[PDB]
Amino acid sequence: SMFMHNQALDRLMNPLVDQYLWYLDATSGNNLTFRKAGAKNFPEYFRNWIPGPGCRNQQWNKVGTKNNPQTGTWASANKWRLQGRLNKYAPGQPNAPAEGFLTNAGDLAFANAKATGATTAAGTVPADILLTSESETTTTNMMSNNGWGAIASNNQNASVAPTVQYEDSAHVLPGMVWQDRDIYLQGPIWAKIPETDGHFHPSPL
Amino acid sequence: SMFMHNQALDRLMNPLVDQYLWYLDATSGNNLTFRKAGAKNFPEYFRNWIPGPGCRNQQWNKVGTKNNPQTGTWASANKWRLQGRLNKYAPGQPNAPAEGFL
Amino acid sequence: DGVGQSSGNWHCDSVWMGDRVLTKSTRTWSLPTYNNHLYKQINGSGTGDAVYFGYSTPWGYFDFNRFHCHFSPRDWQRLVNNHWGIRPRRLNFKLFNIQVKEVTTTDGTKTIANNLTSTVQVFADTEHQLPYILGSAHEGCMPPFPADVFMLPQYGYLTLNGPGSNNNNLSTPSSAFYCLEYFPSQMLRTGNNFVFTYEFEKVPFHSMFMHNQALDRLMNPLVDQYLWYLDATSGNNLTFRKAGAKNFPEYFRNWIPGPGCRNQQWNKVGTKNNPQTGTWASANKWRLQGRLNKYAPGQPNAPAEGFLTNAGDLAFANAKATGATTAAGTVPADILLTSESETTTTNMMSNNGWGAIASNNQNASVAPTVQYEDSAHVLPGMVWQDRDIYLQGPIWAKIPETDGHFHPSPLMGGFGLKNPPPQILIKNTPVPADPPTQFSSQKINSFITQYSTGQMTVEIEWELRKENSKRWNPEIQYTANFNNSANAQFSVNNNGLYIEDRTIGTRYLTHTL
Amino acid sequence: DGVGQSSGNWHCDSVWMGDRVLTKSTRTWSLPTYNNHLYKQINGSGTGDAVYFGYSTPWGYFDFNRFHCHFSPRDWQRLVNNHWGIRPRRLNFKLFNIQVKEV
Amino acid sequence: DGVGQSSGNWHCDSVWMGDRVLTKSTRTWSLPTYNNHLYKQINGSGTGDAVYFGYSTPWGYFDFNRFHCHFSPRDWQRLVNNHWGIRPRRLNFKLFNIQVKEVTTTDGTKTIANNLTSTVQVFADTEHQLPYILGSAHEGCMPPFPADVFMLPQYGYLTLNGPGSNNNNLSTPSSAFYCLEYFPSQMLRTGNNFVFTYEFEKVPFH
Repeated sequence: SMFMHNQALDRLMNPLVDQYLWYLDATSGNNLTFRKAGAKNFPEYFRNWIPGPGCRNQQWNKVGTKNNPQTGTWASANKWRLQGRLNKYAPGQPNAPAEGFLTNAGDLAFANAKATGATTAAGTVPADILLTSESETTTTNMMSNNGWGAIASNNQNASVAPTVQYEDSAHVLPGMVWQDRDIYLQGPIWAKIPETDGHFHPSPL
Repeated sequence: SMFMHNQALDRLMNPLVDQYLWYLDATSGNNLTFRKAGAKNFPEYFRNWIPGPGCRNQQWNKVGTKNNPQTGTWASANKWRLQGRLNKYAPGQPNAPAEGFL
Repeated sequence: DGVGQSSGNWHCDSVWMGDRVLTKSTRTWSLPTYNNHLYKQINGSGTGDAVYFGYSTPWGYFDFNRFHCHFSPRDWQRLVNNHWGIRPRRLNFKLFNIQVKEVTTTDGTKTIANNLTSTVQVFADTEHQLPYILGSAHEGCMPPFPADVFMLPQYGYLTLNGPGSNNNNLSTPSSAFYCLEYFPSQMLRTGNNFVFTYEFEKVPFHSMFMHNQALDRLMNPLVDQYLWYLDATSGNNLTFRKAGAKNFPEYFRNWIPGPGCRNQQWNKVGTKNNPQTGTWASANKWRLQGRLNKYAPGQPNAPAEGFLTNAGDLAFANAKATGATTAAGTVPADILLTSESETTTTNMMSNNGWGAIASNNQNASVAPTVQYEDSAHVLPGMVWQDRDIYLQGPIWAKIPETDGHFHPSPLMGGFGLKNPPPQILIKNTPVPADPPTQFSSQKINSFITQYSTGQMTVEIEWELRKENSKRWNPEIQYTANFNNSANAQFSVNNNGLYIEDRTIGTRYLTHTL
Repeated sequence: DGVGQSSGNWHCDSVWMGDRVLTKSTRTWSLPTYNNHLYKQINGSGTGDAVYFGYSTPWGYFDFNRFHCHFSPRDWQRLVNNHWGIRPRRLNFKLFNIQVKEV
Repeated sequence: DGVGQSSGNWHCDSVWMGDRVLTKSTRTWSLPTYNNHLYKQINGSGTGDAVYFGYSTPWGYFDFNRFHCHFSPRDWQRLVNNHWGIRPRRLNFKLFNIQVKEVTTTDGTKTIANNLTSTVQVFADTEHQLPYILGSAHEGCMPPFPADVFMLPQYGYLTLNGPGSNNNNLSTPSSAFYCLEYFPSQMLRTGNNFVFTYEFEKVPFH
């Protein structure tokens, strides 16, 4: 798909008419109060689809003065392990970072012919390094700068308050949509799907 | 599908005959003790299939006197966020609540 | 035809022709009369995790499901060393040489006679309208060894229960009651015989190969990648490193290891383990309708070397083990363990979590941290192996009809089927005793005690995948043990008891990843 | 034919096709010998509202008359909720697998 | 066919025609149930010249091998005085008039009845895939004299043994176990009968 989306998921609707669906807004007063979804309050609407999977990833500001001075990023990277040995998890699902931030091997990066050797350094992202950005996908895919959402922490009664906890990672659920990572001019065209008894959405990361 | 199921997952089996599969029930006594799955103990059986996905959701009793007096339920809702802004997660996967709750 | 002439012949053999293999097997079975020709509901007591409501039935059923019914240990060796895959195609079922016998007890002695005019009645359920109890790995299958004679198991099912006051065993308005005489069965005297055929729908081959490479190890070691990453933040400036020069963890990869979850690991040495009088408290569990169930077996996640799990992988036993339990300082000699360690190249191991993840946002004054993920689930671009099929394991299972299912393969291993082989159900037709002369409208209480016996056969056409591999050096293959033993392996002992010495998986030959 | 081969098979089911429904049922029956193979007259005593004269017979008779012989409680539910009327048309009767035993 | 009619007739004779002679013989045999329908391994004890490892089988076998099964002492005299050589050519084998009987013991007495629906199952091994115990000059052949009734011998074989510590009777990884039900035999009630034919390859005259 060469196209960037024209709408966000949460923004798919007709703004001019309210939904016919009802929810419980307010418990106060020893009685239940049902509110009707509509009148330009978007977070409350019912929706058929939910944003794609992902996980958090440590974010490194492009300005060098604001970053924390680590002599290596291996300790802080997202990792997966196989046969008792740990491997950097790169690149993840196409989860865009915050504006003005980047990640450790979260997205592809290239270099000029001017860069020879194993390293380059500059006060900001070097002029030889060619960054890529998935920010075109933020309309569907999850961003990397925070978790996927909240969830109910505990059961309630009259004497205990309801609480919620935050989900840092997500996985595939029914009725969920996402974009695959983009192909660049300098990127690889294909890959071989390893022959295995199962694979899910077999597109190269 | 217009039908309601006739059986639970965990309840799919023949109750009259025990399985031929063995598991480790008891470690005590400095030796390993393997038990044979069967004799009407259902939780122990091996099964081919497992129940569907979901997540917890805050439950509100239909009786109004037992509920906690919140002037809004937005703070306690299940939410997913997109482009830095949070959205109620509704409706979730078809996960039934407790009887007498919503 | 008639009483004098036989209705069939004995076929047990195997025929290897090209890419097809055709197995035939026959056994001799014995069918009693269950429940005195009655249907009975069965139910538990009180509240708890095990509570049930169901019906026991005066019927019995043939189960050939398990593998080694269809294969001898030589045919299995011959199969798993030479081939990369197998799937079923057709099957053919027959009953013949039915004979029904009646029992009479005078004083304390039994005298068995032979009733020529009695019948048995049998049917197969093609449309799967009854509850399907196969694929649940029960007992009562064809024995491994052709000279054993076995007794058919009783048929029964159980259904929805409901929340009574102190009792969850109370039936629910939707609890179903199936009468098996409301099926159009077939009644068979001694002369006539029963047959039907079946055809499997297309399924993928089961992979008989172990992988030749790990995921993280797929690459050319001699040339570095062209991709760049941020190695070092120090010095108030960003430093990009180029992936390569024999540092593997840093490489970019297209694929990631499969899903799973941690599972408590129990050392095979008994002295090192913690003395728990039961493992139920420590097991991985999933819960349904408010009651908890052990989660077994999980996804094929191998444990550490020298460790095992609680119902994480399949386990079997000899014919020497009778009763519900065995114990030894180490894993008992009767217990037959299975191991998924062949899958560690893709699937996740059970001894630790799936990986780490970013804990927090950073700034100059706060250090970056990470947290560990104990469980994982399905993500795009992720690969795994399914659990292996053994010689003693189940062949198939029925995919429950539902609005959705993901990668529908049985967690015990097998071939998931939308339309599995039909259940086969059989009963002794009730013959009443002498009625009274004065009419009475009540049911007939007393019958003539009798049982039946005969022979069966199962002929399955298997499809299998040729092996073309150009690897120079030789491969691991299944071979008999090299010690001189008191009893030859997979053979009878002095007392005449057949013994499987160990389980055999199908994965020996390798394949590139 | 012969002693060795069966004379019939078990049919119990129901078939709903259009505006016809076709029910099949089978049972197993047991017949004694009544009256020691004799006919006997039977009669009451005295005068009253119940007084009778008749004959008891060394015979026995199949009676399928009642409804639920022919319908299961699900087939009945399925019948009475969906339809405004029913009438019979044809019937077919069979006996098979006779076997006689002496005491 | 059926229980009422016989499946064969009695043929015992000899026919001398030119340079061919054709012998027919029939006997009446009795087959028990060996090993309670079980396979059992059998083995010796200790070290010595006689040590063995094998299997006893719940089967039985017809052996006609020996000569005088096929020749009467007059036919033999008539043969050896008039001729310079003999070799076999073809053979024809048949079983018929099978009848199976069941035994019941009440107190200490036996009562033998006749089970019409029971079967026996028989096969011939054409490809010689089982261990071949004939030609070893055992007992259990057809008797010399046609009016004798004999009992069929039990089938069994023995296989490689191996050097355990004090025991050479210990099985070896290559010791073979043959299950005879893994052969496609033929099941016979009382009415039906069994037959096959065979043809010798050319051998020199004796």
